[PDB]
Amino acid sequence: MREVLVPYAGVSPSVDSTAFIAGNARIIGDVCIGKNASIWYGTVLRGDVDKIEVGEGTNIQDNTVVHTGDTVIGKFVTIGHSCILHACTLGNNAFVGMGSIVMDRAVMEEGSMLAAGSLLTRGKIVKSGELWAGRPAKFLRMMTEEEILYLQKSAENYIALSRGYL
Amino acid sequence: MREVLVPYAGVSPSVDSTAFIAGNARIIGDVCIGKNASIWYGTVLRGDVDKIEVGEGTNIQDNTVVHTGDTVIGKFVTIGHSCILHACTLGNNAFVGMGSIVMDRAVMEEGSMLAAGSLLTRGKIVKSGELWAGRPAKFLRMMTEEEILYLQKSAENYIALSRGYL
Amino acid sequence: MREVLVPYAGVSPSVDSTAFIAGNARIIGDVCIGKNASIWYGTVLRGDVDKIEVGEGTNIQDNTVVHTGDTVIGKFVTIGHSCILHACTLGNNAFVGMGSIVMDRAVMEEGSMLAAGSLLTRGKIVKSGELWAGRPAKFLRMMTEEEILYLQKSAENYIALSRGYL
Ligand SMILES: [Mg+2]
Ligand SMILES: [Mg+2]
Ligand SMILES: [Mg+2]
Repeated sequence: MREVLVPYAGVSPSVDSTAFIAGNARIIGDVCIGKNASIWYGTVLRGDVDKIEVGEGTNIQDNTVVHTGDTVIGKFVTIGHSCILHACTLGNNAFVGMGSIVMDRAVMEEGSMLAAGSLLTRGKIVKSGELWAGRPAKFLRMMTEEEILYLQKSAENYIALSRGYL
Repeated sequence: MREVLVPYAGVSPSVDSTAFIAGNARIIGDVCIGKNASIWYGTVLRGDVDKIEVGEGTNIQDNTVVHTGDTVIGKFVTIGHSCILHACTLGNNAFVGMGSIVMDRAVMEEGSMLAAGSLLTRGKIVKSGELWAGRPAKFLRMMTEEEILYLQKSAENYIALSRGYL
Repeated sequence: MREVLVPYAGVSPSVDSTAFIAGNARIIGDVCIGKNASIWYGTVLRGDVDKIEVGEGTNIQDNTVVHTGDTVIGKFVTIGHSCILHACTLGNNAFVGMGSIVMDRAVMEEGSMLAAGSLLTRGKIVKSGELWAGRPAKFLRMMTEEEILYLQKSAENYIALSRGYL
């Protein structure tokens, strides 16, 4: 973790011992990583200018960049590969499809979803149970029962997956 | 390759000795890399949950993520920078434009192409000789003679390019 | 910098001593990096086939890939996270929004801007003072006074930010 955890302005990340951090991830400055979280290969959480909080049981998948107004990510959140997250707030069980961009001041409420490849623009609010999609992302429809159930299942799957590394 | 090749659940990648693997690439678990393939900087081939196969003479360019239903990539395939490939099948001489996302169960037939920045959604089939583009990607037109010739040329160029590293 | 700077065909990068280069960046071959530039985590500047020039005071943010017709990037340019730049020319004070793709032969004139998530296609010219957006990117509007001022401010902010690492 000597190469993985980087200080900025005297602040170093606080990482729960049960979190999985890929050896080539980079976590800089004011970043807190909760119990059973998993931060994947090539992910960059750059908390130099403002803070990043990552809740229990959250996965931030490969090559995602988080940087900024801080970034607050709740519990059991799934962030797909190669996302870009910028001073946003993601509620518990939020699901961000791979290849999505979430802009400054955007909010995903608890149990909401963004389709793969979405661009959620500044200040937009995805409400609980909603699926948004597109560029710029807009409300598409409510989620099905299967999709809602998958929010927690995805997070649990990733906790289990990450335990096969450590 | 000690840092580059990562075991998962007792399985480590099988890499042909003639393949180029960038020193900061990460290849995990059940992944097979063929003769003269080239896997570029910051690429992540994560074969933890299911297998990834990469055929002879294929290039997977920088910062691409492959992860999942397995991912089967044929021979002399070009995958551009910063793509995301998810349980898909790419036939020989398929060409995936940089910054594209290929979703679960999508298929590119032999000698087909996706434009840069495309989003090929679940289960869609790009037929041989076709060029698809957009988000969601849809049929645009057939490829020109020059474009069809370029499928093999791109792959050969990358084999030659990669030999200047090793 | 032993792992960061990579020779290709006998050519190694030329990096100003005042430039910040993240320890996991990869800079290959014919690449020149100017005074006070900053090249961020997971960025790949691959100057194997042709040259890459990066002017004074320019930031190229995390996980961006630059590769190709060469790539000429001027002074005090801001390139956002996870961009892909391909044989293009970016004038002084150009601003490329995060998650954008700039294709071969595209030009951004001095003091022009691309919105986040744009796809600037081959040979397109963004004129000074213009904001382009979309996929394919097209002229949206001229920039406001605040936006024009921000071009230089962004670059100065990044110089200052990078000095807290070195
Ligand atoms: Mg930023
Ligand atoms: Mg995946
Ligand atoms: Mg290229």
